[PDB]
Amino acid sequence: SAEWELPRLRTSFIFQDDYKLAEFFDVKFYPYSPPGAPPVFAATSKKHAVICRLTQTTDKDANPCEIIQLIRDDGNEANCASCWSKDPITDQPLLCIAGNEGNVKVYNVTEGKLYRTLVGHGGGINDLATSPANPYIIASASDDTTIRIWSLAPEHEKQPCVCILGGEGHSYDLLSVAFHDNGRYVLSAGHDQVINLWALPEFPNEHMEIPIVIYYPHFSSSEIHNNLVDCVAFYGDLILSRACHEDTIVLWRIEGFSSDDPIPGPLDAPTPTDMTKQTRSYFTPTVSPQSRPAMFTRLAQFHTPDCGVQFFMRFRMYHVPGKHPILAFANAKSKTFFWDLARFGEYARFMADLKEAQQSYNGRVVVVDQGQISLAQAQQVHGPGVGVVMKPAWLVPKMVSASPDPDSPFGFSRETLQAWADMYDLSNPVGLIKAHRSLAIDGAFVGRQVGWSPEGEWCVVVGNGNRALIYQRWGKERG
Amino acid sequence: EWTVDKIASALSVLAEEVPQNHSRLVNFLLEETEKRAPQPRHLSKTDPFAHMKSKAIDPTMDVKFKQHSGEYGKSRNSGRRFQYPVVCIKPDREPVPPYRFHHAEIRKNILALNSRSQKIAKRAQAEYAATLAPYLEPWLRKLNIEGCTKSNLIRFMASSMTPQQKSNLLDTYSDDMAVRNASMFTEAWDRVFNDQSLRRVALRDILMLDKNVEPIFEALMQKVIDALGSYTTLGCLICFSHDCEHGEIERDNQKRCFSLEEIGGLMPSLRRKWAAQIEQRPPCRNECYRIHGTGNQQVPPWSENEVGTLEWMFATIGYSQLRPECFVGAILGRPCWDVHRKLQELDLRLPIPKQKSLPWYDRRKKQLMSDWADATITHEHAVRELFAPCHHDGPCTAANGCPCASAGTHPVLCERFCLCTAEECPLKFTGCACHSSGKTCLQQREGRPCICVQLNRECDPTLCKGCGARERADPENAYDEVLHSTGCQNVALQRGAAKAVVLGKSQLEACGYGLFAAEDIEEGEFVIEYTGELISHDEGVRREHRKVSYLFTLLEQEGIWVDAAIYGNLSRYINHATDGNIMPKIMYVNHEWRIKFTAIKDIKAGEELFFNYGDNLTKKMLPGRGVPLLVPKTTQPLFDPLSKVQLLPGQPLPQHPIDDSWLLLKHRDNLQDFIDLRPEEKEFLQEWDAFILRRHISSEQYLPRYFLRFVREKADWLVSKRSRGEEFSKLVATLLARRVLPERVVIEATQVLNDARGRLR
Ligand SMILES: Nc1ncnc2c1ncn2[C@@H]1O[C@H](CSCC[C@H](N)C(=O)O)[C@@H](O)[C@H]1O
Ligand SMILES: [Zn+2]
Ligand SMILES: [Zn+2]
Ligand SMILES: [Zn+2]
Ligand SMILES: [Zn+2]
Ligand SMILES: [Zn+2]
Ligand SMILES: [Zn+2]
Ligand SMILES: [Zn+2]
Ligand SMILES: [Zn+2]
Repeated sequence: SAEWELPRLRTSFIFQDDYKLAEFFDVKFYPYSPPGAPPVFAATSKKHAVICRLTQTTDKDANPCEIIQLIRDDGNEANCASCWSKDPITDQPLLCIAGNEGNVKVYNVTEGKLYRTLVGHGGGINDLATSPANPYIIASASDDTTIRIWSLAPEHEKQPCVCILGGEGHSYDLLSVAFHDNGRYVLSAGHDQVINLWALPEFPNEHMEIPIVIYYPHFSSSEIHNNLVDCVAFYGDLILSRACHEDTIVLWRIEGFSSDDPIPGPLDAPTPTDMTKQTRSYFTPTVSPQSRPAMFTRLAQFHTPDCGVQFFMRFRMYHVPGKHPILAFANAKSKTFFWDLARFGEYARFMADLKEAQQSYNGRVVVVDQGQISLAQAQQVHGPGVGVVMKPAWLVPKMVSASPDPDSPFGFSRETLQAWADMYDLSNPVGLIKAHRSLAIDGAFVGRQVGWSPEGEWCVVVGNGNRALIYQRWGKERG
Repeated sequence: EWTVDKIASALSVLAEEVPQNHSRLVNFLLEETEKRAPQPRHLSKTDPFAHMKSKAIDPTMDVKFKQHSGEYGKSRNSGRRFQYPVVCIKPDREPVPPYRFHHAEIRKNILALNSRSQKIAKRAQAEYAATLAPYLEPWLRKLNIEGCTKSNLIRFMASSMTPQQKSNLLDTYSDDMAVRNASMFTEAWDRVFNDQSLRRVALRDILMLDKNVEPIFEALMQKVIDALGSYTTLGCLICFSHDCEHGEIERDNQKRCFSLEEIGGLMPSLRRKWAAQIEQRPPCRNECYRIHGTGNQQVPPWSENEVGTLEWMFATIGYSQLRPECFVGAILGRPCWDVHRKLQELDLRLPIPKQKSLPWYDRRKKQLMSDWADATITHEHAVRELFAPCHHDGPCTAANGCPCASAGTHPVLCERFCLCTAEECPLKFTGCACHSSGKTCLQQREGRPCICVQLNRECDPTLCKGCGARERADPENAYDEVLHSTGCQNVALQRGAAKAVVLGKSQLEACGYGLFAAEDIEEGEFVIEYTGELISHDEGVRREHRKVSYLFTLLEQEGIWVDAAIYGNLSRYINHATDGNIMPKIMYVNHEWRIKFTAIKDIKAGEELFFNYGDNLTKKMLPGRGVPLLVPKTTQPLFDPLSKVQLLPGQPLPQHPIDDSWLLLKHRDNLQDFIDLRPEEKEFLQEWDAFILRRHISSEQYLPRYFLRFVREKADWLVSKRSRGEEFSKLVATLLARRVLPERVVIEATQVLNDARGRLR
């Protein structure tokens, strides 16, 4: 019934200073637990991997978090990246950890031992991502400029590098790598201010003497943002990306891109033939008045104020069947933001109904909340002269007209309407969506990563000072 | 009926569609995404962490926890500190030596092009123009103002861009605008959409990006010249491709190809073939004119392009002993007698000064004499500036303004692309005198020296007869050990055919990678070539800005460099030493300058390769270098170049064939981005280049074989479309004008297309 419930701060912990500047750079929940299993997450500081388990409780004073493991990378590197994998034989959880000396350390977290090391990159690794299509496929983005696709499958044991996204894609350090749900598309971004979309080939079930080298992305642009891009992710076929010095998370789309269409081959990719052009695409549609059609479209801008000149700050969407899509992000001035994407359309249906009733009833419109009484019942109260529009209960007051005066029985104030449009209006691609919930933190906190539990009842934000903030919704606390 | 105020008022009402539509689009795209959320996959049967209990304690580390509750904040207690045992795990592997970019292998040097408040404003405006552009025509129909059509608005705009561009626009658009309400609309569009304060657009910015605006920015021989225009302008004299790694890149990324238009276009070369033909003093299987005369029945009416084909084939076949009737016949699909009759109707008609020999060079005896190294710079590549080869009627003298003789401090020998002949010109390079039952063109035992070795050039497969460079410079015989035991010995780069080498960590303190011998190499053997991107001195400077450098000076005076940063070969890893075991040399290789490494000592498998980087490094103004196989046993770790897997001695040596499709594709797209070429042109040029670039031709000796492979392979594709055979005959005409194609090859191409068409019929 509480599908509209957004998270609240429940627990918070400071982990011992382990780099003497100590920060948790990553947080990732284990995604292969059976339905109903208590969620387990891993927070990666510069030197440690802190594996926690979160348990719902009836006591507000009880601790839901229990550190079930604390590993220490005993190498001479500092880490920033993580992802979860599985042992292809025993189905045991593996935690991949990457750092500044360019290797991926895969840990057997239950047995407390190293599974293997993945060597090959020629610079520090800034990000790791696992394929939603294959738990054994891992992508690593590095300072060396390349993305490496690794396979933990037994077939590739001898030579684990299945693919290299190299060539003319990137010119500076990569800060982000993201996979499509089909596991065939990859997004990469970094310091060169380019976002690339790469199409992965099919990987043979046998030994590969050398990886498949990909040289050209299928979509490439440096025009979505005007600074280094440090977080890139897919939301369906839509892209969400974040850049330094912009105070926004951009929702945008590649024109002509669909994952329903057959995956293009490597030789289908556009090549830089004209050095002037800062956007090139294989997907670009045929029909447009433009000789050079718009290859992407800016859709919306989530307003993430006060981020300053900080970079390596990442967001995360909770995207699961039968639950609302929640975007969470924490800035550089102790604030955690949340957007319930399911609110947009409800607001959109509401505003359309309200404009229609305003036109049809010459402004005589009465608004009644969806929390009882009924549309047919309300019409029966105000008569034929007045139109009735149903409002979502969460849309609380303070080309749609505002009431002529405060004491008017029809409509809302300009203040009420401007407050709603700030948070839910999607008509302006260069507008600013106000967070639906902004939760303050004490005292100084720069957020590095956000993570969601499989059931979405837990949201963990990690950052500077080795701090972890745990937010919860749908609690069992008996106050 | 209309006024600026009323259109501006109307546009403001229509413009409300834009935020309405954007909101419907965004919401639609979001609803579709929610409904299509991924279902979680690869879920386990059991909770893998079930048996793991809390590691808390009242090598360990501390964690303090705080509990919160309420609408705002809020710490419940003060917190709770806890000790936790730490599991120390140490990695079982060292990272591989560091690098930047993916290092991709290239068979030969490739051509590279040259590489804020306004940026933000322009982008904000471009994005805005992009969103409004699709609304203009729907709005124009809704408004239905007399003479307010997009074409009339473009017409109005062109009646402030360059004067020429306004005329190109007016050419195809006219002045048929009256009632020029197109003024009142422009004024109203700029009041509404071009308000200064951002994001904004003037009607001209939308119009300028419209698909019908943006892209619009003797007698027999004049026809034939224009007809063969694309082939003479882009077709390469060296490798025969239309988008290749030969040519100059100007300061702007415009390219001067090394084509027939470098050698004064078609006519000089054509005239010379015709003259040669005069001095020189099997019917087709498609109703030959040699058996059927001129017909007597009635034929379909010939087209412009059909008569054109007969025209350029007639001209380029010239005063032959091979006839155009057969070839044109097989190109068009018309009988042979048909074109013979057309040719009869058209009534088509076709249009040695004794020089004193040089005291420093004899081209008859094929040898240099009496202090030739002070009389020329032919061998001195470092001081040689590149100019176009000869294309003048007179003798090759300074007095006649011959570049070969006068352009440099000293004259240079006239190379193959100079239009002068071996008889009329004393400066002409003629080849090798060299002939032996054993090894010749060294490096020479038997007889007089090798003029090629002397002039720092590899032998010419065509000029160096009884060498036998012809069969030894053939890449098809690269691994014929038996053949290469015999004469020449001076075709290493053309063979390539490099010694087995292996990548590893260098023995030099903190050097990163090194190249190690994976085979015993004898003194004076060819090791490897230095490949990379060909760049200018300036482009190299831009790359040096934004510890490790891969530049190599190729032609110093000319200002050309080889950069192996991304593209090159394993030779990029060879480290410096004052006294190395190998040496670079700059070689003239069929009008290409290439760097080869030669062993100066006997090197054993496992031994590291070193060379002296030169003037521009203390581990024992552009900075850059200058002048049954198994994995060996070594103290240094070795690695696969691609995978970076550590190698183990005794394992079969990794030897990966180069896949250059990524590079072929860039040449395909470079032609696809040409406005000057018709699609019929690009369809063929791309088809030919995809094919010919794969063969890495450097000499005209091997072209007739690959031309014939192309006819045999593409025959059905060529005969299946009128424009393809038309384009192919353009190529064949250009190649015949150059004297690159033997008559017999064209005669054979006739029979390939004739049985192709017959079979398809
Ligand atoms: N004799 C020498 N002394 C010092 N550095 C050397 C050297 N020979 C080679 N180098 C190093 O090698 C670079 C040339 S690139 C050669 C490959 C390189 N070792 C790599 O790991 O990729 C130089 O810029 C320098 O850093
Ligand atoms: Zn060429
Ligand atoms: Zn004939
Ligand atoms: Zn001359
Ligand atoms: Zn000359
Ligand atoms: Zn000459
Ligand atoms: Zn010789
Ligand atoms: Zn020779
Ligand atoms: Zn020879």
